[PDB]
Amino acid sequence: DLREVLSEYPQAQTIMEEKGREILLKMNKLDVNAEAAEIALQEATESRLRGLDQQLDDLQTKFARLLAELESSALKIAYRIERLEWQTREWPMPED
Amino acid sequence: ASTNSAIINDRLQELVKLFKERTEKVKEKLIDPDVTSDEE
Amino acid sequence: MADQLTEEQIAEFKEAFSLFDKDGDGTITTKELGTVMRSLGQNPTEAELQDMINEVDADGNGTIDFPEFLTMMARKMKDTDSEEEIREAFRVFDKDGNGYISAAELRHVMTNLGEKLTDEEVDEMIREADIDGDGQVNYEEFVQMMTAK
Amino acid sequence: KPKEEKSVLILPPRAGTPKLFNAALAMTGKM
Amino acid sequence: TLYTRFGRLLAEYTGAQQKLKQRITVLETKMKQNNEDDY
Amino acid sequence: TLYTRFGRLLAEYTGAQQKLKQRITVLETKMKQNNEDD
Ligand SMILES: [Ca+2]
Ligand SMILES: [Ca+2]
Ligand SMILES: [Ca+2]
Ligand SMILES: [Ca+2]
Repeated sequence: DLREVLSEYPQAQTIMEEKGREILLKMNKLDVNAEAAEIALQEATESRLRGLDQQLDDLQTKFARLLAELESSALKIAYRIERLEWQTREWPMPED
Repeated sequence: ASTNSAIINDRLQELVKLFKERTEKVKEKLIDPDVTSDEE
Repeated sequence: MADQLTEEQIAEFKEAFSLFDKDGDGTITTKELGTVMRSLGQNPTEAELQDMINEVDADGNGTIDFPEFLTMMARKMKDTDSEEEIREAFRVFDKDGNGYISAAELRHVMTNLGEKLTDEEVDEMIREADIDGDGQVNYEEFVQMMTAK
Repeated sequence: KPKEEKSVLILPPRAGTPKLFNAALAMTGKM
Repeated sequence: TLYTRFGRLLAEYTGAQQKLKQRITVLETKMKQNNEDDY
Repeated sequence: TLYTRFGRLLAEYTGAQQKLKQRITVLETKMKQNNEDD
């Protein structure tokens, strides 16, 4: 019920969490190094996921170019082949 | 003569964007789950 | 295009068209095309003559009118005017002077333009351009990518 | 109704050699 | 999604590529026989 | 693995395309040279 109410107030969440740190720290219920390991793993993953969001996007932006650099060129050579087919048609067919 | 060097890059300006234009048409037919539903 | 031509050039193209138009009806027939070629010396096939007319004719009805004959000549010499402009700016681009465009040389152009692209996309650019497969773009191919619209 | 997509390629196609144009360029020099 | 494309991109291309090899070869072999008539 | 198989598929296609590009060019150069003779 607090979580739904807090959605309208994003800046108010940060103050309560900061207040939550102080109450835990005064009564020695928060290890900073253990907390930092949770934070560092999350922020490195957050940095990695943003890179992963880039990695998926950088792959997909250049993936479709390879699939389209081939289909355009596969028809250009076939257009050239059809131009080559006119004059070879006048030549007689070989026996074998 | 200065426009001759610029009009080549102006001509190349369209062709480079068309290379990236080829990406989105292939991506559109891929990123749609509807087309993947056709493959199933 | 057609209106850009001088009146003397149109009269010269009319004379060339009138030599091909033996009947004078304003349309070029397949029999007239062979008759002009037979006077020259070669003996082509009638199927090639119809195919040759069909490529020239915009609608492809088998007859070539005078505005169609004027359009192709205007478009052709417009390319040669561009071809005169292409070769001078090709020499400016070709800083090596060997006539072959290397991949590293082409990458110096967009640095002057500010357009940013990956290195392997340039490799895609030169492979689509190249035809003989030597890996370096020559001068006659540089005309092909420029004149094509 | 189904119809062809008709996607225009990047490099415009070239054309075969026109013989009536080849005949025209030949006589011009003599004329 | 990508693995379906890997089959799908190749199936359209390899069928064209399978078509591509015969059409060049018949133009290759017929023109190669012309060289025997040359000399 | 994605980045390696992305790059090597580009490298594999270019190696296959080079063989494709050289053989079609020779066919064009062979038969067009007969047009000038006739
Ligand atoms: Ca006539
Ligand atoms: Ca007509
Ligand atoms: Ca060079
Ligand atoms: Ca070249």
